[PDB]
Amino acid sequence: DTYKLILNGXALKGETTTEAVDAATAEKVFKQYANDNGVDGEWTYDDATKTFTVTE
Repeated sequence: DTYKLILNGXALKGETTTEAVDAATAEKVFKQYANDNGVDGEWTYDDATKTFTVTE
């Protein structure tokens, strides 16, 4: 299924997606995406909409 990540670094905000087999596998992809783009901090997950957020 399609999973979504909403990043908030502060000034820079964005949204990416990933096609993953389960929520844990999307989470791993998103965690390394966030780190590679300078956003590190507070995570959330909305199971009903397959949506993660990470906020600096």
